[PDB]
Amino acid sequence: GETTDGVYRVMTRRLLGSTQVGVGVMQEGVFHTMWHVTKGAALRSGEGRLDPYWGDVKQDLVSYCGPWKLDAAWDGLSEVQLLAVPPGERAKNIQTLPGIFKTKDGDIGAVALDYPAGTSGSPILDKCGRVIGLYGNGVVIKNGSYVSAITQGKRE
Amino acid sequence: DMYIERAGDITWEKDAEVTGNSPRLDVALDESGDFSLVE
Ligand SMILES: CN(C)C(=O)COc1cccc(F)c1
Repeated sequence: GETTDGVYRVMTRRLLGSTQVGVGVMQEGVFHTMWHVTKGAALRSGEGRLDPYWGDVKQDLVSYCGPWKLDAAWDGLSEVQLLAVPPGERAKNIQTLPGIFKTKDGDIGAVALDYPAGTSGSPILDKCGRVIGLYGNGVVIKNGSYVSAITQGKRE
Repeated sequence: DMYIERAGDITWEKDAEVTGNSPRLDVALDESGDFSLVE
């Protein structure tokens, strides 16, 4: 199937019509998305099959065809871009300064942008166009607005 | 049965729309991968 690097929609025919359940990144021949988008199921790309290779429910991440390849990190100071891919709509870049999620195990960047659930897996990028994490695992705060963690894996 | 469809290139775009605030939140991450606000 299509193995060109880039951002892809993840679709299903199991619900009414064709429904976008999420988004992912193809890089170095590996497909990267959030675990909650696919639940670890195999994926189709044209006539080709992509099998899961690594995944972790707690990190909420999964890679297909090979190990997780994305290793850039938010520098903690600069603005980033969410490359949002909403259901039925064109890919669009949104620039923002991340906030922070503070946890007992360390701090993580967070992006306060509101998109539908099927946008999960959309990439967050630095100024070199490197993917510093995926959007779509987060919380709802004291006003109803969505705040996503900048979720990044580990490149072994 | 899930399938993927290309949506674009991964590139930083000059003159992208600029928005969103930068909140600092105390959160907890459970074994199921769910985040919750700590107050
Ligand atoms: C009221 N709003 C804007 C939201 O809470 C949207 O929820 C979301 C957004 C993205 C991914 C996801 F998994 C869920």
